[PDB]
Amino acid sequence: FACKTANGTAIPIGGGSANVYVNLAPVVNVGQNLVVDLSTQIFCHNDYPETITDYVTLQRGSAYGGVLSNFSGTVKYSGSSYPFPTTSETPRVVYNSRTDKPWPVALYLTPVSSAGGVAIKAGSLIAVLILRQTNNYNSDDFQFVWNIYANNDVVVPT
Ligand SMILES: CCCCCCCO[C@H]1O[C@H](CO)[C@@H](O)[C@H](F)[C@@H]1O
Repeated sequence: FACKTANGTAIPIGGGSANVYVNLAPVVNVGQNLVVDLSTQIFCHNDYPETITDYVTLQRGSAYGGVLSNFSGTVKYSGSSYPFPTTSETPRVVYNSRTDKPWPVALYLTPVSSAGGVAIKAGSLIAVLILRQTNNYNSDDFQFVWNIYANNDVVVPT
């Protein structure tokens, strides 16, 4: 089991960490959602599907900078919604193929009432997402740590 980003940055067998740089909608009004869809950015595969079934959860999601300060978040994991920053590990997603498959994570961030102006700064850390991988074969239990960075400023109009 290993993962890679849309730009080819990889986290190999045994886990580790990688930076993910995301393009964000430039404008988000109060009452609207800023969508951070990681399913088009993070892809994983099972290295031995003939014998092993891999299980993948979003173990934890933390918010930083402008996201922590200016937004109220939800995380959608494989069709279900949970608070973001996270309060519990999600249920497991099965990886049973060598074909690169999306990690089904998307952040839905709506501005808090105090938000106005530059709510997210270009180049800033916005989130840390921990992918936890286990299997039905041995004791393997690995963390794939994704550091999410904003590629651009996000403005909340006033
Ligand atoms: C002859 C027996 C060969 C055993 C190979 C072990 C491969 O282990 C990697 O791939 C697994 C499947 O994706 C992951 O479950 C695991 F965590 C590890 O990444």
